[PDB]
Amino acid sequence: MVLYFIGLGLYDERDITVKGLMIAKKCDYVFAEFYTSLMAGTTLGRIQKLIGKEIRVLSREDVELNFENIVLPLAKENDVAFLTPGDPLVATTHAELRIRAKRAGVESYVIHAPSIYSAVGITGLHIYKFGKSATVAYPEGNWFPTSYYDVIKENAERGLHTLLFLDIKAEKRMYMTANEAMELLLKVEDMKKGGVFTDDTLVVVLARAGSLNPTIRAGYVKDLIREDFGDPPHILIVPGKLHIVEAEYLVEIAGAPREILRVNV
Amino acid sequence: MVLYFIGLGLYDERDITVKGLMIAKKCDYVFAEFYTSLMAGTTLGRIQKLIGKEIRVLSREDVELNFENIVLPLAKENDVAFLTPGDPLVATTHAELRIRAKRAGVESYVIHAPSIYSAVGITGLHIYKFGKSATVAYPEGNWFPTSYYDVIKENAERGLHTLLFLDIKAEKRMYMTANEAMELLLKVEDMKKGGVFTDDTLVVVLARAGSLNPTIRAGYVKDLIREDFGDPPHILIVPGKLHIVEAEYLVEIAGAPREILRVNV
Ligand SMILES: Nc1ncnc2c1ncn2[C@@H]1O[C@H](CSCC[C@H](N)C(=O)O)[C@@H](O)[C@H]1O
Repeated sequence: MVLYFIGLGLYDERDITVKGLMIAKKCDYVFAEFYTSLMAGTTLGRIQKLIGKEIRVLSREDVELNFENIVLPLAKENDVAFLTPGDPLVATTHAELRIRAKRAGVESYVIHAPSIYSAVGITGLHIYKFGKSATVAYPEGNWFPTSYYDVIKENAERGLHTLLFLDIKAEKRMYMTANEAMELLLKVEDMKKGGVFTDDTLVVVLARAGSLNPTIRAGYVKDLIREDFGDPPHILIVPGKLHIVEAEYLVEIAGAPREILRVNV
Repeated sequence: MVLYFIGLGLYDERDITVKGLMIAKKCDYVFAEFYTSLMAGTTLGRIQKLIGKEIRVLSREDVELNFENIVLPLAKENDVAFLTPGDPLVATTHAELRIRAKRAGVESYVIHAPSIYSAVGITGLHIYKFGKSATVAYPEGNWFPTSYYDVIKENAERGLHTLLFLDIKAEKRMYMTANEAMELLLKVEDMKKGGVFTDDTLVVVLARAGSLNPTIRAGYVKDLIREDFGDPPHILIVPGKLHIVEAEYLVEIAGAPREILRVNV
């Protein structure tokens, strides 16, 4: 009679932690959502096969409006698990569902998994140098989001890197590429003209983190905006000013132009 | 011909991912380091039993000064695994190890696991709101470092949270406690009088993230600086202005005082 929030990891069913697998195997009911992120290297079937249960997938509305009607009831009796891509609380509002659990007299526990937030370390950029993060959202009708642009400006001021989560509309199977995010930003720069993001800005693209062969690329926008980085998910990072070893890693591992070697301290 | 950087996760031997453990079981050689952090919820013996491979442990010098003469040679004619607590490449100096491997003509792959950078999402604080990160270090001799203090100032200044790693003397197994970190910062405040950290500052303490029963506590320094948060390791977080939903979580989950619903929002 408790509820488990269990992360599934970055790419496939194997990025779950052993702790999560053995507990998931012993739960009576298993729920999940696949709208907060995209696990490009697996299927619901493989997850079900690995865990040895039938996973009922929930929609954003089932979760955000009916979590306490669909999932919480069974927890008061049974052991229930709620699976999510990556880490269950990172760049989601699932944390709030812990509070709902509490108000219904249900104990909840969290089992972490590898998250895109810490996986940026594979880019060679010191993770402690990351500043405030932001999400590049798809424009809707007449409304064109731009806050993420200011975030980059603020962090870059301070010499900090900026992590940009990319938008996703899972029900429509839409996953914003880095390419797409770079376009929106040029438009925003063109609209605000702050010299934040231009054809000469250095950016880093990390695609399908968690797989064994993720795409990691660093370079100027003019060069990258049209390059193919493979299937989603992608994220895009706008570094601040670089340490020498960061630049060496970017050149050596991420194929950046050798001349970012030359840092302008 | 292959080197696997495999993360061990947060607290115990089960915090490794299923992908990590299977890859490790198939490696001819397995190395690990416990100088950047320790796994307080387990032992080297229980890690070795779960992997079924003897684990040779490397010191900080072994890694930083002789990675290429201890680990890479073996990786040229065998599959080698290098285990680190948390997520691989989070520790500032580790990414550069991949360059060494490239230089030695060795292929390297990274197998992610849970990191404290993402696992603090369990505190209910929004991840995108975290700013620059820092480490609280012990003063010693004629040296009294205070950069971590300025970090908190610049972050809180911008409404961003500050994640503070506490000093650890890995070899001597000697952890700075959240209590000690608080007093240090109180002492640093008396020095710079910047109005950054005082008895009225609200802070969040996270201990043994990853275990099923972590300790999550939030409150004003004057009430926490002398509270017992249990066994290490401890992580300190000085939040910026809170989103009402964050505050509710800290109150309902981390036992924070009602007062924050109106004072820190
Ligand atoms: N493996 C991966 N590679 C690249 N980007 C990823 C990724 N997994 C998630 N993302 C990024 O993050 C967005 C989802 S945000 C939710 C993140 C999740 N809780 C976690 O802990 O990772 C995606 O739209 C994408 O931009």
